This record gives sequence, C-alpha cells and structure tokens, in this order.
Amino acid sequence: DDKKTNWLKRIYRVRPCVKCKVAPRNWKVKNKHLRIYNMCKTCFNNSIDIGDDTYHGHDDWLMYADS
Amino acid sequence: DDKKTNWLKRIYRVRPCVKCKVAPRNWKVKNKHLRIYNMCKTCFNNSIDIGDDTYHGHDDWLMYADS
Ligand SMILES: Nc1ncnc2c1ncn2[C@@H]1O[C@H](COP(=O)(O)OP(=O)(O)O)[C@@H](O)[C@H]1O
Ligand SMILES: Nc1ncnc2c1ncn2[C@@H]1O[C@H](COP(=O)(O)OP(=O)(O)O)[C@@H](O)[C@H]1O
Ligand SMILES: [Zn+2]
Ligand SMILES: [Zn+2]
Repeated sequence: DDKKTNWLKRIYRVRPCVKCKVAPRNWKVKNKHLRIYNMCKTCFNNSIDIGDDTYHGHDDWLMYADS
Repeated sequence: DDKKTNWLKRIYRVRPCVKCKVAPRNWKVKNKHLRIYNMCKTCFNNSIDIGDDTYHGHDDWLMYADS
C-alpha cells in the first residue's frame, strides 16, 4: 500500500553510497522485497578491482504495507 | 543486522500519531516484522468510542537486514 512505498523512496534518497558519499545506491527488486546495497554500481565494481569487501552489504525492505 | 533496526528506530521516531500529532505510534512485534500502527493507543481507543475508522491502519517492516 503506496504510503509504504513512499517511505522506501525517502529512505533510499537520504542514503548516498557509503563509499563515494554522493551517488545513490544500487538496488534491486527481489520477489516482494527491495534490496538496497551499500554502494553505487561504480563503487561496487571498483571494490572488486581493488580487493576490498569492507563496504559490501545490503538491507532488504518489504514493498507492501502488510506482511 | 543492527543497522536495519537503527533505521526502523529512526522511522518510528519521526512519525507521530496521525490523529493527535504529538504522541508516538502504537506498534507490535509479529514474528519477524514490526507493525507500526497509524495512531497511539489513546487515539486508537478513542477512535472506537467515537465511531471513526478513518485513521485505522498500519505498516509492517522486516526486522532483519536480509529477507
Ligand atoms: N552495489 C553493492 N554494494 C555493496 N555490496 C554489494 C553491491 N552489490 C552486491 N553487493 C554484495 O554482494 C553480495 C551479493 O549480493 P546479491 O547478488 O544481491 O546476492 P543474492 O545471490 O542473495 O541475490 C552481497 O554480499 C551483497 O551485499
Ligand atoms: N493503534 C492503532 N492505530 C490505527 N489502527 C490500528 C491501531 N491498532 C489497531 N489498528 C487497526 O486495527 C486492525 C487490527 O490490527 P491487528 O490487531 O494488528 O490485526 P491482526 O489480527 O492482523 O494482528 C487493523 O486494521 C489495524 O490497522
Ligand atoms: Zn559510490
Ligand atoms: Zn494520538
């Protein structure tokens, strides 16, 4: 129910990439959840190239108001 | 994973009861989810007494970082 989705949009917007601190985070939809990763796509691909997993991670959010 | 819980604490704190606009919302833990209701307990009980379901509702949040 759309008020939940609006919260998820707010939460996404206020959390820039943990590495570059400017770009928005990468994300994906998996089944009924939104997965927000810690970094943008550029910084994540770079983290593999440099050998750092320090900022790897994510959090999952239910995209519906009722579980 | 505790960073998720910290977000849920922020989201809860910034959303006063939709009716009285001052008190924090009622909530409950159901299985792996946090249910945040639209109103505080006082306003919800009052809504039954006055016959208004306008502000009845809730949103559910996964309490873990990985779904
Ligand atoms: N953009 C990113 N920023 C930080 N960590 C990421 C990013 N993309 C993938 N990861 C990490 O890489 C791993 C793989 O994630 P993912 O592909 O979503 O796994 P799954 O197989 O469960 O769908 C996870 O630890 C995830 O946190
Ligand atoms: N404090 C409250 N504020 C607004 N609506 C509420 C409140 N408490 C209960 N409700 C509403 O009353 C109904 C019953 O909720 P609940 O007891 O959590 O149902 P369930 O049987 O699924 O566990 C729902 O529509 C819920 O949104
Ligand atoms: Zn970045
Ligand atoms: Zn109230």
